[PDB]
This record gives sequence, structure tokens and C-alpha cells, in this order.
Amino acid sequence: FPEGKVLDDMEGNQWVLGKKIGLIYLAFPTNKPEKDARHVVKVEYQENGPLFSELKFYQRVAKKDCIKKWIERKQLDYLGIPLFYGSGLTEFKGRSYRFMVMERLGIDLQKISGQNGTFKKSTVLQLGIRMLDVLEYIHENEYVHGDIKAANLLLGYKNPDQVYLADYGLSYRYCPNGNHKQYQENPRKGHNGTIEFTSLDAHKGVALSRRSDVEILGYCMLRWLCGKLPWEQNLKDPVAVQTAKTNLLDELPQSVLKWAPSGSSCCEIAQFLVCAHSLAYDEKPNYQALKKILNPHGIPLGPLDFSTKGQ
Ligand SMILES: CC(C)(C)c1cc(Nc2ccnc(Nc3ccc(CC#N)cc3)n2)[nH]n1
Repeated sequence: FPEGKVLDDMEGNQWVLGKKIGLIYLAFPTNKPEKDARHVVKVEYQENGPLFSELKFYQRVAKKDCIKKWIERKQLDYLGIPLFYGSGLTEFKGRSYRFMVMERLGIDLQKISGQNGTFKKSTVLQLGIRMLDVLEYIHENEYVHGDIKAANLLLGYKNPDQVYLADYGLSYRYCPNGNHKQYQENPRKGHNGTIEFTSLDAHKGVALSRRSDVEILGYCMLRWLCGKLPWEQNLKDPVAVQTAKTNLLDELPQSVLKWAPSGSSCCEIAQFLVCAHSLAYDEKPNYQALKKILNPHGIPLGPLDFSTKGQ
């Protein structure tokens, strides 16, 4: 797509592409463009199906003013959901592409991870809390993410200290108009998600519900703290991963307590996974209890620490 190509979204706002960075470009509004881009445009084929799933999520859930009301009521410094500005179709060389105009963000956490994709314990716990805030909000709004992992956490651009959950490509409306999906194992559609982190429900082909996002976040924090998960050697074998995950949850808390090196306790992560595994399929997580598990002293959250000293 040429720099300067002008996109018109469904609301009739016009967007001029910048430089590429699927395909993702800097973007500016035609009307009152700032020096510096605060928007990006994500582009994919119209048939491109994950972008459409994303569009549904963002259009339904990422309402700037609703988030603003939530942040204020819940006393959050921020919520790690990127803002959504518009969507539409554009044509280039005979084909029609769907695009979404999104808040500009910075670097993904996979890139800025230390030794063997690890973060300092304080950073792990804070990331967990920030994600619980996102989960509570999207869950309240009938959606689950299904794919929390470092590559889908991005730091802000305009605010580089804030962390954002992105890529709602596997997001799922689990409770459309308050009707919670039924539990059904589909043995034709098992083992979806990122195999390293996906939930047992996903392994069994069960429609994602709230507990699955909490479970996945638990696997993530264990991976971020300890540096590799018990199934590291099994990733090309989904069944074996399922088995390893089953055993880990079945043998909590010790499965997790034992895994940790002498430095970094998994006490918080163990109890987190205990809480997560206690949930019924249609059950609402105790997000406040979970946040407290990760922040036992109730410290204010401060800068994320990505330092690498000595490695
Ligand atoms: C390419 C770059 C990372 C510099 C980036 C991303 C954004 N902004 C937004 C806003 C909403 N959704 C997305 N998707 C998204 C998710 C993850 C990655 C990277 C990995 N893994 C890229 C894009 N991006 N601005 N700049």
C-alpha cells in the first residue's frame, strides 16, 4: 500500500497511510493531523477472518467513553485495551481489503524479554494484575481473549510505561446477551490457541469461557518467571501438552512450587493457578482475590522493570 493512500472508514472519516511497520501502517487523520502519528492501520484481506473477529471485539468492547467510565469507577490508572477509531474496506489492485484504525502502540514484550523469555518477578506479578484488569473488563462485556502471551502484550507509544493486551484474533463472545455458552467438547476442533499457553478447555475443543483466560494467564506468568514450562519439549505434540497441563493443575500447588529456581518463589503463581482451577465452566473469576494473590502487600504499581543486569 503506498504511503499517502487515503482510506475512508465506515463513519466517513478519512485516514492517510504512513510507513509500514498481517500488514500494519502508521496512519493520520486527514483533518487536524498531528506532527506525529498516534494511530495505526491494520490491513488484511476482506476474507481475512481473524481481523473480522478483532473488529467485532473492538467495535463492541473498546468504547472509549465506556472504558473511561469504568477506569474512573474502578480507580484504575489505565486499562490495557488499545483504542479503536474506525474500520472499513479499501481496494488495491482489484482486491478489497478490510482495515481497522487502532491506537498506536510500542514494542511487544516478547522482544524485550530477558534470558529465555523471562521477566523480573515484580514485573511478572504486575503484568498479571494489568491483564486481570483487561480480563475483568472484556469478560464483563461478553468476550474472552484466548491468546494471552508475551508477543500479544505491547507497551504504549504515547504512554510507554503502560501495557496493552492486543490481538483479539481468537477472541470469543462467550455470553452473547447474557446467554453463557454451553459446555460441549468438540473433538473435531481441539487444540486451538497458542499451544504453549492455551487452556485445557481449548485442548478439549470446549468453547472458551472466563476460566480459560485466567488459566492461560497463569501459564504465562509461570513461563515469564521460571523461563520454560514443563512441556517446553512437547510443543509440536498438542496431546502431550494437554497431558502435561492436566498433571500440573492436578498436582497443585506442589507442581508449581517445585518448578521455581531458588531465587523466585512461585507461591503467588501457585495460589493463582489454584484459584483458577477451582472455577466451574460458567463461573465468574474472583478478579479481586486474584489481583491480591499477585499483590499481597497492596503495593502501588509502578514502572515495569525490564532491566537485564548481569545476564
Ligand atoms: C507493529 C508494532 C508492534 C510496532 C505496533 C502495533 C501497534 N498498534 C496496535 C494496536 C492494536 N493492535 C495491534 N496489533 C499488533 C499486536 C502485536 C504486534 C507485534 C507482536 N507480537 C503488532 C501488532 N497493534 N503499533 N505498532
